[PDB]
Amino acid sequence: SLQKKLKGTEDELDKYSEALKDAQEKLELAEKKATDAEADVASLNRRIQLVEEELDRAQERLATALQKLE
Amino acid sequence: SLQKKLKGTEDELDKYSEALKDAQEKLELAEKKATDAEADVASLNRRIQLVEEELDRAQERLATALQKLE
Amino acid sequence: TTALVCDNGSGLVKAGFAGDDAPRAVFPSIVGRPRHQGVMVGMGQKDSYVGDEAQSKRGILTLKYPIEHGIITNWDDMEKIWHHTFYNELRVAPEEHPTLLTEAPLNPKANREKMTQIMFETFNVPAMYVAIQAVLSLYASGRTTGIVLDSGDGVTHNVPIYEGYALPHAIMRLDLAGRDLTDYLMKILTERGYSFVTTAEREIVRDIKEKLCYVALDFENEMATAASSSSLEKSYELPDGQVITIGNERFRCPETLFQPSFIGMESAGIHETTYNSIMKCDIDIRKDLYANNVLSGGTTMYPGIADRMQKEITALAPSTMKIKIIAPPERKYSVWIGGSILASLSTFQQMWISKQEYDEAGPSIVHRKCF
Ligand SMILES: Nc1ncnc2c1ncn2[C@@H]1O[C@H](COP(=O)(O)OP(=O)(O)O)[C@@H](O)[C@H]1O
Ligand SMILES: [Mg+2]
Repeated sequence: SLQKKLKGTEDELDKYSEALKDAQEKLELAEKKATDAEADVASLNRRIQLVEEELDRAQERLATALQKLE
Repeated sequence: SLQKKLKGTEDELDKYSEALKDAQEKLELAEKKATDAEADVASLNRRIQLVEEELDRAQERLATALQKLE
Repeated sequence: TTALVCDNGSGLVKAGFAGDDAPRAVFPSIVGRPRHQGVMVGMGQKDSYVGDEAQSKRGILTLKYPIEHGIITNWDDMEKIWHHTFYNELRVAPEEHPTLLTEAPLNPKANREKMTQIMFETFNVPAMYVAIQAVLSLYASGRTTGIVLDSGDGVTHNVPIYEGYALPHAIMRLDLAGRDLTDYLMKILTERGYSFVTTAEREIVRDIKEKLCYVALDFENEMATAASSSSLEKSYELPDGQVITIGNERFRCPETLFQPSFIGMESAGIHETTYNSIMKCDIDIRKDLYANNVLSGGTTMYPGIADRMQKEITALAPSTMKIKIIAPPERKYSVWIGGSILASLSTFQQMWISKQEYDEAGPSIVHRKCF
């Protein structure tokens, strides 16, 4: 009577262990992707400020050149 | 006899079930973090390329104004 | 005493006391009734389910929206929702609490008249007032000028304001909103093989749209990219399993706001209506309207909406003008925060509609000196 229940419990335990291993693999992949995205966004946000200041200086020089032209 | 084996099997099943539940919870947490990071980095990719193009046309306008002023 | 601020809105009711920072109670404006017979005896279930409680028993209910586009089409259900809000959620008697209600622009006068009649006679509020959504959103944003865009679930309207002076002749109202987006998402999901018809599955489609959809900066480029790569697919879990996948439909549904021709509407996108509303104003106030473009409402919560809006407006506006878009994180609750700010002002204490004053002036008092 109890042998079938024991076999089912063993099978579901094996399935749970396989699901746990798959979950660990997916978690590791997601963490690696998140770290890569964080590094990329850090570089992007540290170079966008330089781009913004460059364009601001360019437009200020444009304005003063236009004034002198007038 | 068999009763202790079944009790141990049930205890192990509960322990691995709790571990599996924690594994999922951490999996959705990491997935949400990765998705948020990816969305942010893509949005500011679009922002940084548009800003760079703005800088490019600003430089072109400045050069044209400089030669006109000369 | 203290003032009570309510916001019927459309599809979501958010109410709370004046002077607070966030609404105390938020729940959908849904009333449901059981369409089956029921076999258990002695259960004693009530006739109708209202508010968030009806969402927990969605499987045996039919859901009806008393508000279609700003206007109220069913009044018994609206009274039920108001009673629920006043009693079950806040547990406050409205006999000693002034109520500030919120109304969209360009609406029939009968709506305001019946709203005030129900508030004064059915609930016996000591005083009340009706205010426009856009003005209160501007209050919450901290600005004093700037054209504001409010896109909720029922209606989308633009109200330009300069130095505290509204411009009624430049107010544009469009009926394209979140509900039409959900309907188009239903119409487009059938292409892949997923069919949603029942009103209970309307909430499932709405949840998919809220949690998965995003706005594409370029439409043709994104369509070309998704036609080759498989990086845009994301999976969703239905309430019973049966995981589904969605591809192009991720960004095609929000594109209806910029391409109303998808659902057959004649009007143009919000990016063009905003520019037209700005151009309908004078020539000396356009700088501040360009530089103080305010967005609020639930439908505005799409990721990437601000970038696309700014790109389109800059493509339309002159290259000299600086284009800025204000998208605060708490866009959805902007109207309620503005209402809480307004109802707490000292100078607002003499702009209420009193009980005896309403009795003397009749239901049509709303359009008089007291607004
Ligand atoms: N995070 C979100 N992403 C996308 N859409 C959302 C989000 N939150 C809410 N919405 C949409 O906004 C609508 C709610 O708008 P709401 O603020 O109630 O407008 P109103 O106050 O005019 O009734 C919902 O129908 C929903 O589709
Ligand atoms: Mg609203």
